[PDB]
Amino acid sequence: QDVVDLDFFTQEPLHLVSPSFLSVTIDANLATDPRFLILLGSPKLRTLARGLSPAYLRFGGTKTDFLIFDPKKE
Amino acid sequence: KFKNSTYSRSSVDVLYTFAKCSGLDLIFGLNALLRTSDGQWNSSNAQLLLDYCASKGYNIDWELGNEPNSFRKKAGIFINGSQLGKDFIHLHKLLRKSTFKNAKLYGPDVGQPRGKTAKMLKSFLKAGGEVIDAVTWHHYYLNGRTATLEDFLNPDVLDTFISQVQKVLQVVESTRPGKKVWLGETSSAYGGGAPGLSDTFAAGFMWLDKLGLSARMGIEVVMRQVFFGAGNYHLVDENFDPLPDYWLSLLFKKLVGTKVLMASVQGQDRRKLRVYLHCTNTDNPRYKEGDLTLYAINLHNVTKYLRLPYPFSNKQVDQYLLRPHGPDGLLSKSVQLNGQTLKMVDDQTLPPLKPKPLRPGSSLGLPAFSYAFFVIRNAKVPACI
Ligand SMILES: [N+]
Repeated sequence: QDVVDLDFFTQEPLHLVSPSFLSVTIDANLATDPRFLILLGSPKLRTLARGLSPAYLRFGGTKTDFLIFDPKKE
Repeated sequence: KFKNSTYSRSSVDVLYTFAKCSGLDLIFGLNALLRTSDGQWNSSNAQLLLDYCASKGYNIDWELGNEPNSFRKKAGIFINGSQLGKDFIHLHKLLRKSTFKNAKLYGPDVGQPRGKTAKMLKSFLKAGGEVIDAVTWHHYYLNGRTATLEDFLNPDVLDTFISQVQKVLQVVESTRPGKKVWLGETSSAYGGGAPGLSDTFAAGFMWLDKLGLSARMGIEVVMRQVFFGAGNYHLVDENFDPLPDYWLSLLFKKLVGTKVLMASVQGQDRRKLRVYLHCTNTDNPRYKEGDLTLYAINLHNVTKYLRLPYPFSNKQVDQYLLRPHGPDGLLSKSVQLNGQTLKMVDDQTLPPLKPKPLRPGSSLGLPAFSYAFFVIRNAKVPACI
């Protein structure tokens, strides 16, 4: 009918994932937004990000290969 | 328009501070398209950045290049896998010479194999696999420009991910057996996501199913494109409002542990009822070693009732059922947990994520087009202890 029986395998784990299994990105293009410093300062955004700790934050994307570090830039 | 732009020390600082103050570990992709006249990676710019970050005491992991499989189309230059591997070895040496204590290096962040074979991934791993700490690849199910709600609910679409995973893992097994494999950038639909789709409750089936299958098939880390940004697949929009996939991810983080088990349906498998099983996240103060977290997707257009196998039947179960809130149905940008809309309490306070205790021995009700977590309490599973 609409009742489904489940089989479980619990003898030993098939795999171990990282404690950071569910991780997140910020696209490299965001660093071209002139508001970048202000946006990442948002208290709301920090609160939401902390909810996902532990996690990796990967900063990358297509613009990864079109961004240059300028150590003289203000 | 020219894609090339610059970024400052202040930009590096705010990104590092954002990661550090949120309890996240930053991975920074370096520019692989700075090349010498001899076809090698020119490390001059990266050296400046490494020196700066090391001077500041920043603990940062590194990547080099993004989707090198498309360099020929995006930049008019072809870098083969052997050469990319040599470039990664050069970067590895720079990291060893730095004052970074155990900086990790990940790569090559290649696009998914598709129908073809990951020839570039294989040559890269032969040449440079010894210096990377995990293999990164990317995946999207669909083109954001043409995806429809039907596609987001389609188990055939969901199943296409299985073959992509198998192809990557086979390449890694044949060149660097037991090297860790990570999804380094992944979401529902490419090209910025599907408008009015990738930011809705309906996006959750692809996201939860991808996590379930990744865990079950040996992917160690899955990096969601994006936490925050302008793309329709963002977890948080630029008004700083969380989308339904944010709350799905928060519940996953709180409930699902590191030990991957297995669950399956006894009957015929139409692939619309999809079930996954881990030990419960031990960091959750509500639960204890031995508890199990079942999570499940129901893509049928009618309610299904799950019966737990003995002895887990007649255990106390905590339900975390997610359903769309409001008149938009599956296309809603708001989501309810056990009938209560999820919203921040204020700008610095996440809401309580309260379980609904079920009557012991009751079958688990999963409405049409919904997904849920079920924590099986006092399961006393030795593999979880
Ligand atoms: N190659």
